[PDB]
Amino acid sequence: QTYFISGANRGIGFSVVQRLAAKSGVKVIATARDPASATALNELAKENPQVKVVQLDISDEESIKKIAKNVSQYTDSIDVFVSNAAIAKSFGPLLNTPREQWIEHFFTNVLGPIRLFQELYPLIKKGTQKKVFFISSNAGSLNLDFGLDFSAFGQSKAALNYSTKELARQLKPENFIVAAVHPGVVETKITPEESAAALCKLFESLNTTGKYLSYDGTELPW
Amino acid sequence: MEQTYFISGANRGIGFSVVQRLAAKSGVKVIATARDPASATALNELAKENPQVKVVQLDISDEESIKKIAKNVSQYTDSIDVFVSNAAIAKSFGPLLNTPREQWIEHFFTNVLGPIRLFQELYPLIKKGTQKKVFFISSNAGSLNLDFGLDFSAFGQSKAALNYSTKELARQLKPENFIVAAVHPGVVTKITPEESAAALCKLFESLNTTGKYLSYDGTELPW
Ligand SMILES: NC(=O)C1=CN([C@@H]2O[C@H](COP(=O)(O)OP(=O)(O)OC[C@H]3O[C@@H](n4cnc5c(N)ncnc54)[C@H](OP(=O)(O)O)[C@@H]3O)[C@@H](O)[C@H]2O)C=CC1
Ligand SMILES: NC(=O)C1=CN([C@@H]2O[C@H](COP(=O)(O)OP(=O)(O)OC[C@H]3O[C@@H](n4cnc5c(N)ncnc54)[C@H](OP(=O)(O)O)[C@@H]3O)[C@@H](O)[C@H]2O)C=CC1
Repeated sequence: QTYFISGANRGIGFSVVQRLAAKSGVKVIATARDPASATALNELAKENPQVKVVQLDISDEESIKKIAKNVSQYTDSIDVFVSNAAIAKSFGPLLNTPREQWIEHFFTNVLGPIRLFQELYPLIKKGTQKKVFFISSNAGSLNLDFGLDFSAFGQSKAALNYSTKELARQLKPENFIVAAVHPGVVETKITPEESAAALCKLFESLNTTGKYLSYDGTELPW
Repeated sequence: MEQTYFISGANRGIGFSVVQRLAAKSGVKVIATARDPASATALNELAKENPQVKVVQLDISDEESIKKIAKNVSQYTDSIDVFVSNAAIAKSFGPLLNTPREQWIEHFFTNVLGPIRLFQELYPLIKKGTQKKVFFISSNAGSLNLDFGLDFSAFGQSKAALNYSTKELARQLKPENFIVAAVHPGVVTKITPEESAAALCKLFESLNTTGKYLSYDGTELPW
């Protein structure tokens, strides 16, 4: 079973790859913007050569244009796709959010994942599990009130949520399992190791498409 | 008792019908925008007959046009009572795998960033007015909780993103007594733009509560 994970160099992404590298019969395509600086992940891949380290910047269309061939070097298929790489840089009031923050969150957090999926769709189509996870945020819900504003961050997660919902409908006949997942705050904060563990078991047990899920397996409103 | 309205995309469609409807009311000044005012025949004709209609250039896809809207509107008015972000595009429908990069980008810049930047530039003028009413012309296709059995692709995504930011804005400007709404103007099941405009103008007049997602008939939609 081939897993693909964007942003595997640090955070939850690293913790998810750490966990898969201990699981027998798991090939892992792990991405980093800058693999030669990805010390922890390059070490992970040397001690566990089933872990393949590939370049991806999801903000960079030229990098996304290369991801299908970069993945194609190591596998004929993807079972479980995880769009994890993302940014969270702008919060607070709309009047105080400049153009560049709106633009950056759209390109990195919405366009990136849509283009990434478009490029890797043929490889996912040939796999067995056809499981597709976009790492989202509960802040992206149009129906939760945290007593906070999330500015471009929140808008970006809501935009990708909208398209994830549509993708779930569109791919249901091809028996794809498409989910948006809040990995927790790494609300009580959790360790990347804890988010990873919960995410892993969610990834294995999820059998229906079109869900918006917290890491604990409970549903969120869109 | 004189009210100023700002309507973007006033050269045709709902915007034109809204400006046409406001032009008939006494004591209402209208700042009406067009991408290309020289070719805005019907709107220019309306402005010739009714001097309370001022026509100004605005391209909401264009940061350079948006950077000028505040100073240009200020030649015609010291305040805006009712702001209506109507100018937008609807060019991208159907499945995610068939929607190329440029359609996602165009709907982001035109339908999300444009309205947000336009509001930022015009806020001071709206702050200075009495009604403090802020309308974003959205779509029921932007809802995260409606199913129409249609794919809305970059159009729907853009309406959901603008919806997300509208709801936040309503929270931020509640202590300044702003009324902020996202409004579905109808499908122009279909109605005419003059029917939409009649319903929309009644809605803009009566709404006295912020943070609503409404249809033209004044019923609420789920976000
Ligand atoms: N943490 C939380 O509480 C919650 C967060 N989330 C999501 O969880 C995700 C997990 O991120 P996490 O690693 O834990 O935290 P960080 O944001 O600290 O790290 C983000 C990851 O994304 C990568 N990344 C950033 N920009 C790009 C880019 N342009 N191209 C490619 N990769 C990029 C980073 O690489 P690099 O090291 O080079 O910067 C890194 O792997 C978040 O990215 C977010 O969308 C959602 C809800 C809850
Ligand atoms: N009517 C419906 O059934 C539905 C429509 N809506 C909303 O309805 C509103 C009005 O629709 P309708 O009256 O039929 O519009 P039309 O389709 O007839 O025209 C759209 C308007 O937007 C203007 N516009 C487009 N791009 C720009 C730009 N870059 N800068 C400035 N103005 C621009 C147009 O100008 P130009 O002539 O130069 O193109 C025109 O005034 C829109 O906000 C739309 O999102 C929402 C969903 C459902």
